[PDB]
Formats: sequence, C-alpha cells, structure tokens
Amino acid sequence: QSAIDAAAEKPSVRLTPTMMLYAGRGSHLLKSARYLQQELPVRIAHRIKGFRCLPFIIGCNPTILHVHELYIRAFQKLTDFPPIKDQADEAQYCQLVRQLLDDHKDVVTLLAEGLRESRKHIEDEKLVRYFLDKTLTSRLGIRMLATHHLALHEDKPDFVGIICTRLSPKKIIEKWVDFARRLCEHKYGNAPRVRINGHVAARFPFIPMPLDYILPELLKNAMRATMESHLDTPYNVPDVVITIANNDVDLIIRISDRGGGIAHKDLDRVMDYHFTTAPMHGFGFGLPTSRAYAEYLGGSLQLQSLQGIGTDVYLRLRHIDG
Amino acid sequence: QSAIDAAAEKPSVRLTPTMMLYAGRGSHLLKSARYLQQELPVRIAHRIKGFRCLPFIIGCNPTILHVHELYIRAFQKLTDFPPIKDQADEAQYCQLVRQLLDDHKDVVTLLAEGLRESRKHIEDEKLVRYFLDKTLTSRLGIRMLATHHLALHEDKPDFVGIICTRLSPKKIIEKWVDFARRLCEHKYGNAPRVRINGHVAARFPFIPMPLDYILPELLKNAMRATMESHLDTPYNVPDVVITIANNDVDLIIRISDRGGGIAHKDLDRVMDYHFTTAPMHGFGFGLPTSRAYAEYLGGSLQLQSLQGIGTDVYLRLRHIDG
Ligand SMILES: Nc1ncnc2c1ncn2[C@@H]1O[C@H](COP(=O)(O)OP(=O)(O)O)[C@@H](O)[C@H]1O
Ligand SMILES: Nc1ncnc2c1ncn2[C@@H]1O[C@H](COP(=O)(O)OP(=O)(O)O)[C@@H](O)[C@H]1O
Ligand SMILES: Cc1ccc(-c2nc(-c3ccccc3C(=O)O)cs2)cc1
Ligand SMILES: Cc1ccc(-c2nc(-c3ccccc3C(=O)O)cs2)cc1
Ligand SMILES: [K+]
Ligand SMILES: [K+]
Ligand SMILES: [Mg+2]
Ligand SMILES: [Mg+2]
Repeated sequence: QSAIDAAAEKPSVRLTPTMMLYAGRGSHLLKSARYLQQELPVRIAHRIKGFRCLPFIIGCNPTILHVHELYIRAFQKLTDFPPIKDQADEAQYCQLVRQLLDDHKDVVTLLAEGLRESRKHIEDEKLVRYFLDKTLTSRLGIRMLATHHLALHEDKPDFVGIICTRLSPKKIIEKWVDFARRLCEHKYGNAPRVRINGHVAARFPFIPMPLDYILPELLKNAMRATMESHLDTPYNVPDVVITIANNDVDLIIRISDRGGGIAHKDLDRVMDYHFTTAPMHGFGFGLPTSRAYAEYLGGSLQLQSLQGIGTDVYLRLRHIDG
Repeated sequence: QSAIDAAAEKPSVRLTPTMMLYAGRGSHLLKSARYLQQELPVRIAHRIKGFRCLPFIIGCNPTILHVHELYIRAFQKLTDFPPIKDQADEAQYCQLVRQLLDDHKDVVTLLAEGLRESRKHIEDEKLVRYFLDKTLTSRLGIRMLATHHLALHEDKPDFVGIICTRLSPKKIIEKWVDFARRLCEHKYGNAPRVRINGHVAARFPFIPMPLDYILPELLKNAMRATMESHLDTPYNVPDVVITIANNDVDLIIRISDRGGGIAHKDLDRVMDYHFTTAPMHGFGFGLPTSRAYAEYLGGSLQLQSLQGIGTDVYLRLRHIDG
C-alpha cells in the first residue's frame, strides 16, 4: 500500500522513560493519546518494511504472508481513525489499541512456525535471529506505549502508567519464584528453593513489564537444569541464588544455579531461536528473547557457564533517569 | 647481528604438554636438552624481532635499549654453546639456562619503566598492551621449557619436570590463600576468610607454574577490594568464595568477592598495564598479566562486576591431553 510506503521512511520518535512521567492534569490524557495515535502506525510500518525486505522465497511462506497481512491490516485500522481532539476521540482510540494488542497476540508464534518451515531456503544464519530480535523488540516497544497509555486511565498505586515509582527488585523476583517453582514441581516432583541476597531493600522507579518476562524464563531455566542434574536425589537439590546489585548506573540481577552448567558444544547455540535440549521448556525462546529484551532496554544478558557445577546468568538493565 | 636475523624467521617449535611427558630412560635427558638448546635461541630471536619492530623513538629509550641489549647478549651466550652430544655437554648447558633465568629476572620491570617514560611518544593505545602481552607470554614459554628441563634432573614426587601428575586445584588455591591473607592483614589489619567449594577433590595432570602467579594476584585483588569496601567494619568482612569446576575440556576457578565491584568508569581500564586505584597493589600488572597468561595456555580470564556488591573472576585453563 502507498500509505505504508510513506510511514516506513518516517523516523521513530522515542519517549524516554524519564520523560514518560508527565501524567499530571485530564489534558495529559489527550496529549499522550495524540502521541500514541501518531507513533503506533510508524512502528507498524517499520515492521512491514522488514517483511518487505525478507528474501522472496521466505516472505512467500503462507504463515509469513499471513503475519505480513496482519501487520498491513493493523496499519490500516490505526491510520483510518480520525485525529484526537476531545475525550470522546481519546476513548475510541483506546479500544483500537486494545484490539491491536489482541489481534497480534500470536504473531511471534506464527512467525517462528513460518521461519522454521522455510529452513531449507534460509542461507544466512543471522537472518532468523535478527528478524525475530527486531520483531520481539518492536512488539515490546508497541506494548510499552500501548499499555502505558491504557494504564494512565487507571489509578494504580505506586504507578504512573507502566512505570512503578517504588519498584523493589526483591519483590518482583519473589513474585516469579513461586510461579516457576510450581511449574518445575509439576514436571520434576520438586523444585529448588531460591535465596535472594544483596540489595534486597533497594527501591527505585522502573518499568517492570520486561522483568515480568525475563525473570520467569531465567528461573525456569535455572530450576530445570538443577533438577535434570540431580535426578538421583530429586528431593535434595541445591538452592538457586539470586543476587541484586543496585548501583547508580544499572540494576544487576545474577541468577546462580548448581545445575551442571551449559556444555561447551551447546554454549554457542543457546542464544539461537528454537535451540533446546528438552509448558516450561521445549521452545528455545527463553534466552534469545530475554537478551533481545535486555539489550533493547540499554542493558545486557550475559551467561557464565561452569561446566560440571552450574551457571551464573547476569541480567543488567539501565536505570530510569539521564 | 646477522645470526639473530637468521633465527627470527625460523618458526617456533612448540612441545605440547601431553608430549612433554616423555621422561623415561638417562637418554631422555639428552633428547630434551638437545631440543632446549635449539629452541631457546629461536624464542629469544623472536623477541629481538619485536624490539626491532618497535617505533624508533620508543626503541631508542635507554631502558628499552638496555633490555634489547640483554636479549641480544642472551642469544649470543646461548648460540655460542656447542651442540649436546654427551652428559657433560648436557650438564654445562643447564648452567647457561640457569644464568639466563637470572640475567633476565628484571626484564619486565625495566620494560615497563622504559615504556612508561615513552608515554609522550606512544600514539597507538594497543602498542604497550600488545608489547607487554607478547613479552610476558614469551617469557612464560621460555621459563616453562627451561624449568621443565632443569626439573627433569630432580626426582620430585608427583611430577614429570613441571607437569604435576596429581594436581589438586583445591590444594594449590589453599597454598596461596594463606599467603595472600598474610599480605592483606599487613595492610588492612585483617583479611577475609576464603571458602572453597565445587570439585574440591578433583585431581588431574596439570602445569601449576601459571597458577602460581594468577591465583595470588587474583586473591590479592579480591581481598583488597573486600577490605577497602568494609573499612568501617574491618573485622567483620565477607568471605571470598572460590568455586572449582573441573570438566573434560577445562578447569574453571571462579573467585567471587563482596568487595563492591569494579566501577563502570574503570571497567575498560582494569585490563590495561599500569592502571590501578591504589607490596600487594600499586602496580597495575595483576589483571593484564593474568589474562595474557590464561590466553597463552588456551584459556581465559573473564570479569563479571556487580557494582555495589562485588565481582566474580573466572579463570579458565584448558586441560592437558588432546
Ligand atoms: N541455567 C542453565 N543451565 C544449563 N543450561 C541452561 C540454562 N539456561 C539455559 N540452558 C540451556 O539453554 C537452552 C535454551 O534455553 P531457553 O532459550 O531458555 O529454552 P528452553 O527453556 O525452551 O529450552 C536450554 O534448552 C538449556 O539446554
Ligand atoms: N576483585 C576486584 N574488585 C574490585 N576491583 C578490582 C578487583 N580486581 C581488580 N580490581 C581493580 O582493577 C585494578 C587493577 O588490578 P590489578 O591489575 O590487579 O592491579 P593492582 O592490584 O596492582 O592494583 C585495581 O587497582 C582495582 O581497582
Ligand atoms: C502490537 C502488539 C500486540 C501484542 C504484543 C504482545 N507481546 C507479548 C509478549 C510478551 C512477552 C514476551 C513476548 C511477547 C510477544 O509476543 O512479543 C504478548 S502480546 C505486542 C505488540
Ligand atoms: C628468559 C627468562 C628469564 C626469567 C623469566 C622470569 N619470569 C618470571 C615471571 C614470573 C611470574 C610472572 C611474570 C614473570 C616475568 O617476569 O615474566 C620471573 S623470572 C622468564 C624468562
Ligand atoms: K535458546
Ligand atoms: K590492571
Ligand atoms: Mg526457557
Ligand atoms: Mg594485583
């Protein structure tokens, strides 16, 4: 479509987490919605550009074509909406944003299926990794903007949209610990206990949304490895130790397990999409998605394998405030 | 000299640690000495080539020139010796090797002084790091060959020259722990206790010589950081935890301290020669020498800083046997 061509070239306008805390007023609701209305089609068109740039044989896969078609229909639905002038115009847009978040819920699952089906034709090894990294980060960016504006309507305590003003890293870790242990216990009959140390009382403004994905994935990985390495003593398994290091530059969460580590042969494949050695696991998405997430947010995800003993996983996320 | 020109081009012949275990027979003494006699001048000439390749203004420094002159006189002394035919010819060579090890004892200290004096003229940032990395590794290579042949005369238990047949990583760590604590206690009035865990009963053939330098340097660093971060409670300081991970590919020694970590601003300078934030410390050689050492021996030295909490230092060394 010619309308998509125009918005693909248009540069992306990023709203810094520090700037995002401008929710005062309800004139602040209109100001935010007017931004969301202009910024959402640009992000969609940038991704349509990525589908258009895929090699022909891959872009032709019926599942890839379907996802491409979903992105085009999404851009159509969003741009057709008239500009926001009053609180009635702001209200109807929120319903399009909520529909966008539901119509595109399974885009990554269809994209992985389509890309996997096209294995025979994929020559560039990096092609799939870069396409999924770019898709996953754009979606996080869109979901961040969309959830933030939708959350501005609610009067959620300790939050300004999706920014928590008083986030405790200990609390968010604790939240996922019991959730991962319940999944682990289901498959292995037991789960390792988790110990949290370091800056346990650190409290700071932060966006928990990315941590809500990364932490359960990293805890599921650490727990599965601990269980698969202690199969002969499933009830006597070593604890997973999480350390919080909060400094003025970044937040570091180190997840140290005694699960035998990542084998030297698998060490270069663990960060590849679909690579697994196994619903908890048997997907191969946990690590590459978590790294793409951490890096998109000015951080990093680093692995330190001690083969025969365990692994230390270092999640770093840059603090809010420049 | 024209004789040096000839041996600079001659490729280096490396004796694999696995091959080195050929001490049988005393015809094995002659076979080894005949190799040492031919290989030692090649290693010296390769380094003379490095001095000849330094930029003129740097090579002209009187201290640099003196070290260059030491390498030339060393090559002269070694090549002038007649080939080894009998046990009297083998015996006299061992005295030249022992003299070589003493005449060149302070080469690195003079080289660092000369290179530091030439700071104003050094344009390439990597120049000093690569020169010292190459000097330190060549010396380790020469010292390995020289000490191995000299040790073949002794009947040291559990050793074949410099290869320990039954090395315990726990024991060698323990050996340096009390030594580093005594140095640390002298400056800070106390020292952190050290805890060793993991493959504590692992025993394997290995060359301890590089570990005899790396371990005390890494323990001195971890202990100094722990003391400087707990200055208000110098008698209540956290333990330094060393983990041994012995697998079929490599030996991993992780030294984890709660010494506040390496600051983000210093993180890229810590591996540079002379960089320090301070006879234990105030040298800036510990980290870059240890990494050059680990890498020369098919391993690595990796740092993981948790700013505000501590640092994890990962020493990896490839096992003996291909
Ligand atoms: N803590 C860990 N210890 C050992 N291996 C791990 C650990 N975390 C991840 N891995 C390895 O990395 C592979 C890929 O991980 P991930 O991307 O999370 O996928 P999945 O959990 O679906 O298998 C896993 O199958 C596993 O072999
Ligand atoms: N465990 C550690 N924790 C914190 N900082 C460290 C640690 N190890 C090294 N460093 C930093 O790296 C610098 C350089 O280390 P090194 O090369 O060992 O030199 P030196 O010990 O002579 O200062 C140190 O001055 C220190 O600031
Ligand atoms: C336009 C749009 C619609 C839905 C989304 C969603 N993203 C998620 C998600 C959450 C965690 C890890 C990955 C993902 C992922 O599918 O991208 C769920 S719905 C993002 C953008
Ligand atoms: C020909 C020759 C002579 C002496 C040597 C020595 N090397 C050391 C040493 C030990 C540990 C860390 C560094 C060094 C270092 O000075 O290279 C001491 S004497 C190496 C080669
Ligand atoms: K993976
Ligand atoms: K240093
Ligand atoms: Mg996973
Ligand atoms: Mg040191």
